[PDB]
Amino acid sequence: KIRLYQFLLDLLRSGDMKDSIWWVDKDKGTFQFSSKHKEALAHRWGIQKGNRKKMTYQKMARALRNYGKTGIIHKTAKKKLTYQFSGEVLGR
DNA sequence: AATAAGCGGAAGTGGG
DNA sequence: TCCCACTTCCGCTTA
Ligand code: NA
Repeated sequence: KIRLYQFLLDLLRSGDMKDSIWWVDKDKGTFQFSSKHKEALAHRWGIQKGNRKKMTYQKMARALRNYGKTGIIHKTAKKKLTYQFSGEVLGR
């Protein structure tokens, strides 16, 4: 099954949910979710995974928090809804 | 207060 | 057995 970081990188590459997520500085791997439209993207993540419950942005961000300990995706301090893929993730 | 978001421990579920 | 990669639940904190 696809991993969350790959789902997000794939969305950013395809542009299929451009009103829910976008690059801020793609060379640095920084991206941001839409305050008003992030739930639609969270719903899609849960459906792609086949999870029992409806996925929410909060539960998705809880998963993203675990990536911050390992560095796969860092949450930018002093900003809202803004994250940064590691260099390794961006290399493919 | 209402709303939004951050924070994160702990326990539950998948698939090895 | 026991870790993976989240998911779900709960509650406190900050804005
Ligand atoms: Na536990």
